[PDB]
Amino acid sequence: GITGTWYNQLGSTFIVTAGADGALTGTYESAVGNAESRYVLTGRYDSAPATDGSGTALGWTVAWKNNYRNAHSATTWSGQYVGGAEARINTQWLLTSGTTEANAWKSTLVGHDTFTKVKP
Amino acid sequence: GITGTWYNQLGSTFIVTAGADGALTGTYESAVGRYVLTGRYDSAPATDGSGTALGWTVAWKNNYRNAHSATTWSGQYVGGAEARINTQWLLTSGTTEANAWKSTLVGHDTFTKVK
Amino acid sequence: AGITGTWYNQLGSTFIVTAGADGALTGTYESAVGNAESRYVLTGRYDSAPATDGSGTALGWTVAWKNNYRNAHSATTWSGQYVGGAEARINTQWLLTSGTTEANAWKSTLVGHDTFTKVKP
Amino acid sequence: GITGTWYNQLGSTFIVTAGADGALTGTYESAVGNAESRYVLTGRYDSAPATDGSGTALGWTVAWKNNYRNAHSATTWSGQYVGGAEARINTQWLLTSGTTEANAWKSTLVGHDTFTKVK
Ligand SMILES: COC(=O)c1cccc(-c2cc3c(=O)[nH]ccc3o2)c1
Ligand SMILES: COC(=O)c1cccc(-c2cc3c(=O)[nH]ccc3o2)c1
Ligand SMILES: COC(=O)c1cccc(-c2cc3c(=O)[nH]ccc3o2)c1
Ligand SMILES: COC(=O)c1cccc(-c2cc3c(=O)[nH]ccc3o2)c1
Repeated sequence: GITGTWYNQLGSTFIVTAGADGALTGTYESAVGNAESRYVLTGRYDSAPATDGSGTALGWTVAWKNNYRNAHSATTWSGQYVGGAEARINTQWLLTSGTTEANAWKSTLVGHDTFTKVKP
Repeated sequence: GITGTWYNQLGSTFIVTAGADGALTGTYESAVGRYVLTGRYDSAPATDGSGTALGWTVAWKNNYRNAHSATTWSGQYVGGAEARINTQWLLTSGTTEANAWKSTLVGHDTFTKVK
Repeated sequence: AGITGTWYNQLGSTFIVTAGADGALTGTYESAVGNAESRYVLTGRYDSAPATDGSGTALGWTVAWKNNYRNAHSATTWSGQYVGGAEARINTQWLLTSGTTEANAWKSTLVGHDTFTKVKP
Repeated sequence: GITGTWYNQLGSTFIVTAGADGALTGTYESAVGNAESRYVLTGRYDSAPATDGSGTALGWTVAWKNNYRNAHSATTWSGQYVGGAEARINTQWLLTSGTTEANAWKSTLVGHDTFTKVK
């Protein structure tokens, strides 16, 4: 299922546990950006997905502060887990930096990450 | 300034505690479409007038309903006399692969401390 | 009344547009933000026969941020709908992609939302 | 290197012309290419891109109305062209439907498309 170690297409490492209560907890390590070492993540997932072949909806957040760096920013990933022979988590993400009001129009980056259990 | 009750432009209510460790926890009640929410925020933001970056997730399942979907809000808290949490959001539904191209809605919500 | 006219967004940008009978949007865009100066060409499309059930009119347009004065090596697309009424409005979300190397492509695209009115706020 | 026919990951086709002035014009259609599936597209691209290895920024719009059907919606693609033997147009898109105000919160889908010169 969702619990395990995942890697995105750029080599980031997503170590997650899906708890009985719909909780996602774990750590995220980024290969890009103002990042170093592991960061805390928390999120939620549908603990009772449909039984018609649909994926499992989920999302999580990382605030880019730890004991070694603070980028004053946070990313959220929204997506779905798709089980099968090669399990996959397909996501789109929003990355918001803290800004002044005058710069808020350019505060948010958008992209897409796909995660598998094998390094790219 | 984050802990407390917040209201968006469409009648939803966002009840949150900002923990000392960077955790966001609380409940969300929606007027469109109570649920658990969790997320994270920058616990040491800049002190130069910049906002505080944050994000959170709600999976739309509780003891009464299940929409097989989840929303993430990404944004910043801005303090002052008219404090705001300004966000953009992504809402992904569980779909088949053939319907995955239309699985994700995008929008924006502004939250205030007064209805 | 209609899409054709001069519009302003919440940040002071000026959107001068003509909606042709064939579904074409043409005109100029002037930005109050970013690496921008003077007017830029825009082109886009809109639904020339919208639903009659109270729904808005879908549309979209693109500006590449190159003119005779500057070139930011970037382009914005706005996707949204025109809502008629006593205070006509075009509500949009936008994507702004800059030309980047492959190593920087992950951070090439900004996202936001602009609301346009025929009265300057 | 933009002018020509491009194919996305899900069986859609477009034939675009990139004009000297920055114009994108053409037709967006399905894999089969029957008339009911063809729509006008228009957009813009950076006609003087950087020469440091960066991609070429561009965008375009299709409103989903033709002489045969009307979905009351429009998609914009925003992205960059990357040349070479394995040329690509890498995009993210927004698809907005005309809605009432009460339904406007759910009017916009988001996704991503990658286009190649080979099916
Ligand atoms: C402005 O960006 C930053 O301040 C920053 C700092 C550290 C890491 C990241 C990062 C990693 C990552 C990823 O793996 N997938 C999607 C987004 C994303 O963003 C961003
Ligand atoms: C398939 O189910 C849904 O799409 C669904 C179900 C229940 C609630 C929501 C909901 C509430 C809400 C909000 O307040 N702000 C931004 C997004 C958003 O989405 C969505
Ligand atoms: C990275 O950004 C740029 O290179 C750049 C250059 C010139 C103008 C803009 C600009 C103006 C504008 C607007 O009015 N609404 C939404 C987006 C937006 O973007 C962006
Ligand atoms: C179903 O209702 C719609 O709004 C509609 C109708 C027809 C075609 C499309 C279409 C094709 C296409 C594509 O190739 N890439 C990204 C988006 C996208 O959207 C959407």
